[PDB]
Amino acid sequence: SHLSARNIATEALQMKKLHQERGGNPMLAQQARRVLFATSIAGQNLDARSVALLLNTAVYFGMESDAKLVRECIDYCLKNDKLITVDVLPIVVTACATLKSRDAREVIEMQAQKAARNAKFLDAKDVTNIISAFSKTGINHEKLFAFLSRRVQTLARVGEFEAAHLVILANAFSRLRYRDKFLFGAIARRAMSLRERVTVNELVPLIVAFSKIGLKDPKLSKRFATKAMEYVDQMNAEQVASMFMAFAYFGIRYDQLFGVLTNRAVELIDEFNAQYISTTLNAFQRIGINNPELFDNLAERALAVVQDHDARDISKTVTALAHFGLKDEELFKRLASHAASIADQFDAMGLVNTAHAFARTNFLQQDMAVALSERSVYVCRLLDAGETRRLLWALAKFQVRDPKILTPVFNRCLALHYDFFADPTGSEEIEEIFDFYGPNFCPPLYQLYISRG
Amino acid sequence: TALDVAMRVNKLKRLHQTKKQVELDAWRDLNNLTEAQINSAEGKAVSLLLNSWAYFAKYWEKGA
Amino acid sequence: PSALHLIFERCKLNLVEFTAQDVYQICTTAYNMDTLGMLQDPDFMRGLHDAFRRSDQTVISPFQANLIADTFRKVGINSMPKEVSVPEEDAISPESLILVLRNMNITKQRDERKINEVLKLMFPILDEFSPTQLSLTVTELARLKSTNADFVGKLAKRIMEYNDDLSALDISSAAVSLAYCPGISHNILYRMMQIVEERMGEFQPEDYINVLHALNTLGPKFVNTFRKIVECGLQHVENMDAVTLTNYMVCFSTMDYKQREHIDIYADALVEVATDLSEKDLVMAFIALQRLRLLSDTMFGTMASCVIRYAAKMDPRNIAPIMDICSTVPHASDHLMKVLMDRAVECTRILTANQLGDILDILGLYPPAREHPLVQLFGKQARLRLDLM
Amino acid sequence: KSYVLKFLRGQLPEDLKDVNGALGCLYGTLPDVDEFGQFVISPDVVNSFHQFGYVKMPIPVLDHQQIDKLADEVNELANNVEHHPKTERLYATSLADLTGGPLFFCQGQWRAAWGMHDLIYLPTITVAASQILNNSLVRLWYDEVFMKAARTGPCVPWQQNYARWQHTKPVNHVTVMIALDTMNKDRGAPCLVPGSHRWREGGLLPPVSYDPTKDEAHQLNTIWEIINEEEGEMLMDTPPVTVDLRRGEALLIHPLTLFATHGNRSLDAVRCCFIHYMGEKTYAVQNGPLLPHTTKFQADAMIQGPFYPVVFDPA
Amino acid sequence: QVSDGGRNAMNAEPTRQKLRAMGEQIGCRLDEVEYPALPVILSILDVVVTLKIYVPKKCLQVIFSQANDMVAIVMEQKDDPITAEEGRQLQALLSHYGNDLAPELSQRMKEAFREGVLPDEAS
Amino acid sequence: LHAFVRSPHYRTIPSAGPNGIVVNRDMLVHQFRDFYKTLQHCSLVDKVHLMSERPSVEALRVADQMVSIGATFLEMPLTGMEHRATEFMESMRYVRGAGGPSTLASYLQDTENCRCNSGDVVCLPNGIAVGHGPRTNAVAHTTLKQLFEVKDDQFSFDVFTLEQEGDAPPLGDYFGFAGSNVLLTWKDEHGLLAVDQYQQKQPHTEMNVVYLEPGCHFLSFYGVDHTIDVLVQKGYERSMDSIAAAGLNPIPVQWSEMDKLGISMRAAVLPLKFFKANVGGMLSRNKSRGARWQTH
RNA sequence: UAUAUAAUAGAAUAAGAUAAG
RNA sequence: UUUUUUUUUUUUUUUU
Repeated sequence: SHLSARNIATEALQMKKLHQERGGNPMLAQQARRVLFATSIAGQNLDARSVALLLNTAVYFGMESDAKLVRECIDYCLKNDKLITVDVLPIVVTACATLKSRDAREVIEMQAQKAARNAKFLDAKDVTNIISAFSKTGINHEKLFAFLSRRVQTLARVGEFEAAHLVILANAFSRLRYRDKFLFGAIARRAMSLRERVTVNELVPLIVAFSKIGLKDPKLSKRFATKAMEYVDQMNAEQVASMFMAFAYFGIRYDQLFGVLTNRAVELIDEFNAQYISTTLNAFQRIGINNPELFDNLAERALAVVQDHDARDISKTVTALAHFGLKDEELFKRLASHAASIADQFDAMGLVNTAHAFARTNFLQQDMAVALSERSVYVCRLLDAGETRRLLWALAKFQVRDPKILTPVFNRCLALHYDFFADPTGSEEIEEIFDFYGPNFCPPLYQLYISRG
Repeated sequence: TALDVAMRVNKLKRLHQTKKQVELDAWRDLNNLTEAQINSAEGKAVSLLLNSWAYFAKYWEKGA
Repeated sequence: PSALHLIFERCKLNLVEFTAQDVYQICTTAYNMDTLGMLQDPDFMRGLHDAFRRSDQTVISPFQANLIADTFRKVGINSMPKEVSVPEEDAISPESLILVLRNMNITKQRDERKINEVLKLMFPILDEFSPTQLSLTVTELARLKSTNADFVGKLAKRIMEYNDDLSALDISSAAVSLAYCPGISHNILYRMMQIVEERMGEFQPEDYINVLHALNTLGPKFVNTFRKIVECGLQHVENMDAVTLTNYMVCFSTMDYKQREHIDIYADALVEVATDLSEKDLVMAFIALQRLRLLSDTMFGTMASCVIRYAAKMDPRNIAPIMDICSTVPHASDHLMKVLMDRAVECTRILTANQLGDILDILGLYPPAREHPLVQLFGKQARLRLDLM
Repeated sequence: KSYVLKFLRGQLPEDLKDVNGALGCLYGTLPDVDEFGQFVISPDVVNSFHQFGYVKMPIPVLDHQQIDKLADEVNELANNVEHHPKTERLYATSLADLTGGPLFFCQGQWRAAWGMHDLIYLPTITVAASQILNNSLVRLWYDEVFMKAARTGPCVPWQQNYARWQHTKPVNHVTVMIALDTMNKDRGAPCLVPGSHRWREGGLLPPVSYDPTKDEAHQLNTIWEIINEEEGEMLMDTPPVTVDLRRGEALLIHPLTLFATHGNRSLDAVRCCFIHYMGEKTYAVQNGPLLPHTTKFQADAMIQGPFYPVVFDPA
Repeated sequence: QVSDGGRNAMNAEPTRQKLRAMGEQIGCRLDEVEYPALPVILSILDVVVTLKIYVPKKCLQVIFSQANDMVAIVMEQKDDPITAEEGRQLQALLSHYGNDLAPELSQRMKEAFREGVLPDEAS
Repeated sequence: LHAFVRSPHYRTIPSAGPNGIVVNRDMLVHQFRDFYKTLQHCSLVDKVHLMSERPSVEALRVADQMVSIGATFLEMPLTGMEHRATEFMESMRYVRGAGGPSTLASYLQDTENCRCNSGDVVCLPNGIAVGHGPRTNAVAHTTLKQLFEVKDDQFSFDVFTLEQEGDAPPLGDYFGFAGSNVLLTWKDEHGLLAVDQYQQKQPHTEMNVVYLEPGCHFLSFYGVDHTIDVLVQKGYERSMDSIAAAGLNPIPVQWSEMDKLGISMRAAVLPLKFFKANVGGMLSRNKSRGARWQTH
């Protein structure tokens, strides 16, 4: 299909929308990738809108910073800085979020300065899009965030935002770790002033964001709990697990809401997937509520479906089961045998959590232990002293005694010896570690350990 | 020494701008080019030779 | 062709030292004569492009580099001429920064940092500019869509100072370029329009076109100059080009000219020769005639007949205006309307959200569109496009 | 599975090996399982390969635009001012010391680049490679790219491919060379012995000592030093042959054929790609991984996994 | 930071007075300083006027003399960034305080605005 | 058509009005919210721009900065508003950000002793009317006559001087135009005097005149674009019936707290017309007006 | 008596969960 | 539902 570059960017944006919020059809992604592979804007002149759309659609579909189209778009964004108005700013920022080159950093910083300068002349759409775009880049421009929060408060004092805008705003301001109680109070007031215009689908994400941001005020949680209790009947498994997680994050011991939520969850036990079960178990671990019938139902369902268990799901499930105490025999075997197959997907801390959960329950399988131990050499660099201690104790309980695996863990322990030997807890854990490995395996850590510091 | 023959054929093209020993000429001249002369030609000689070849093939009967 | 084959082989293997001028000559003879299979052979063109990319393009004009890039792009090789740097301290001359701007404009690759740098090296040496150099740099800055209005205002003041040393074309180009600048002051614009109307008896049709564009951009705040040019051009109305008559119509619509006596003369002159208009000019004439309330029984028929020969291959952005004009007017336009609906049915794939919405809106109350097959196709396309609306 | 954020639902995995098949880039997509019959090589080509140990395919395997894309990707791989993303995804690169040199070599590129990933699954070369290995399964082992300097590109000395592939048990391999540029004796065309693939009944000549501080003459003349008298008698009748390759030309090479690459004395860089295909029933020799940071095999375990994907399966 | 309808709205008026007194403490010592750029002068004068702080005529004379000497660079040298709006604000301040303070400055600003030396904020 | 309004600073709202009438801050912000909603719902303003709060109560009077005469955005002199210079610059920044004019015409800031006040300028068919009085001396009138008065045929733009007493509000408060040839005034001495004066100035044109309750602030978006809505204060219901009988659409608006603070509905908004700068002799897209396919 | 020139523009449009200090 | 915003800041004493 031969088309102009603008006529290609339009269909590219449409394809991105259809693949994003209308089911992830692989054929659409493949067609878009093939179309964008041969697309170039070297000669033709385009608006900033078309170039921004092309860059965003290319970056969304997996194109890294080494491609020709991405390089041309970034060059255009670097040269013609004054043509990237507020309308086409969030698109460029969102596109550059994933890219971590030098040009991407420069473009992001320039757009941040532009947004912080013009933060008082925007509208609801522009402010919402700008804050949502700057949420994804991980930038830490606190002055810009303060300016945008002030503009949000002034613009919402006159009832401008609505349900979708409030959800996006809360998610963006919670992901950036901006604990402004006044801003979230204004967002909550605008939500409650939207009577019956905040549906369940627009109510659950708001509660999740308000839980994640970590607000000190406990009076706000009560209204969310009551409104959720009113809306329980109209929910699938996704939102049930979502509010389990959210009200675990709040940390307030509610009774009627938890009972009705458990009733609805056991009602929909035939629709739960691996991620929902893991989220529910993790939420119950965080809140401390012990519900053994629900745990039995979730364990049975997790036994029913095991292929869907991702590394995060496996880690959360085993950690919750080990902490609670309840544990199955064949479910653990299936989970360990599956994690052996996908041991190359565990993260820096998920691997430690899974290994320590399996070690703490006295469940040792050779295949899983070998896979996790061999994998525990590309992740020792990204480990805190507590996580390193947990992984070392798991290895000691696993009886690995392999220098190629042990020496990076001991290098990490030595490089973090102060936070390793001064942990308020874990003294008995380190004692057992050193009892297993003996004094001659690693001299310097022994010398430090017989000095208590 | 491809530049000398290139300039000679350029002069022949100039004369033809305003057929025996005209189109027949610059055909032996261009085929005169040996392997060494072609392999020791700068950019200017190559460009002039290509221009002359294009014009001659335009006004030659069947070949190029 | 043993010698020709050897030359082609040596060019393909990148064993020939090519200068920029030699590559330019080869490109010219390949694009003009093409008796040999130069453009058809991919390997030879790839080798020539590799030689041109690594060459020194400072020894060729921006037009020559643009032609080389165009020739390379005509075959598939994505080529782009090099960006020239700002001249060093010794080479800072009024004739070199203008060259930088000209190359930036011609090659269609503009850097705003370079524009700022050459605008900050021009102020101290701004006293060394020739009268024509100011009129050149004003248009060069205008064509780059620069937002610096103070520099253009200073340039315009200097251009006013050297009034007697400039031709009519330079004055008209300076006026239109000044009008295109958004942030320029209004006193300067008034002075420039006074200057234009004082030297207005020497204008060629190109200068008329430039002045009309400047007036249309400026708006109804400059009615007196438009009145003067309307009164002057009344002699030339019969012997006048069609494009400038269309521009007269556009200016008449913009200024809300209440003197409806000359409007009839100009509109009749336009409708006499409306057969010699392209897509955009014909569409603009239609819009201007509608907004002036001039669509009569007969001139509408002639303009519709002129549109018929263009309606088959109209751009998707030129379908809604004609539909709106037909909708507002109470005359007979069934044939043109059907042709436009067929063209829209053809173009439904590439129509954007706004154009599709406008096309659907104009045909909302049209009776013949009820049974036309565009309804289902447009409904499905609108459902697909609903994310972008 | 887990929950993927909305703006990350189209991203490709970090390791491109995680993609089960081939992306839509370059050629459209792999044909149907019963539509692979149009890429069969002629029996005369098979006989020529079995007699000489090498053969060039009758037609170029890639159109010109695909060649430009591949050359651009090779250029971006060798970037120095801004290092390529997914650089740590390669087995080895010439820029590990961040300096570089006249010759740039990159291994394991297929895990860190589009297009190059699709080049592995090309039916035109995979079907021919399968036909070479007695019409059996083919598994990609690894690929590399060489890019020579503008005017001082060095010449690779005489070499046998299997001299380094000692971890694979049987002699079941094939090499495909794709020329992204036009090559010549002065620009980097490969020069190889017409019959060295059947010397010593399949044995390997000892490693050749070369001085990296001198010209090409001794580099190309070490072959006499490394051979014996009888091999010299065989070589005298049939001298080594340099094959000139154009854009997209593919060259099938036996793992035991002695081949070298001339240096670059042209006015710009030259790029070439090597892809090494095994066959089925190819086994390991020793414990541990064959390539850096790969799956650890047993003593005689058959070679398989995600690092060595199956690219063509008859029946 | 004082509210006219807050907890101590009745006590808000004295507080302002107190602040005003402190403002006058800086107001009388406004001749010793050396202004580097016009925006500093504009900010100080705007703060004084908005809060209705009392400033002696001598301090105003010194301030406007320094402002005149500062603006006696941008227009006659013309080699080198005072925007037009800043000049308008300065003219308004001078008119509010009286043109007898700096008779030169009023005519200089008027001729500058007629000439158009001061650029716009958009530029 | 873009309307610019400024959000009221909650903390600095005065406890009592200028005369001594107490006000409610919460009711004030509630009425401002309702006013913003009913201004968005006007169906004629393309976009409503909200300005950030400023630590002053008189900064709510955003209409004391500019008058739109014909096609010019004239700037009022800075004579008694020396504390509002920065406010005016910020408002101009807001206007620039919305695609409006780069700057304003300074035809009045340079004229000597030209003391003028907005609201005294009221639009009318092909002209304006200015109110001679305490806040607008004769020099402003003669400058306006010089700049805008035209007495030519088919191009006449005539400006009328309407003398008013020394205890009258701005002419725009109690005198205005609406709909197709509709006039609105208060039923007091000022309204009758202004109506009679304009009748004398334009005798051959017959106009519909509507009388309203005194002290009833209204707002009609009169201009080239035909409109029917007329915002009117909620408390008075006789004026609503009078407006409805004339054939116009009245919209009640709660405006008690501003009345206690002395700010009118006319002085709280700044209507402006922005036209796209067409380049290359092109015409932009207008709004859908009229009924399509009258004859099918 | 010389080997060579290259400039016309149009579109207003919002997706939404990272095991934190 | 009533808490907050508007500088050219440049003065940290290590041998890393």
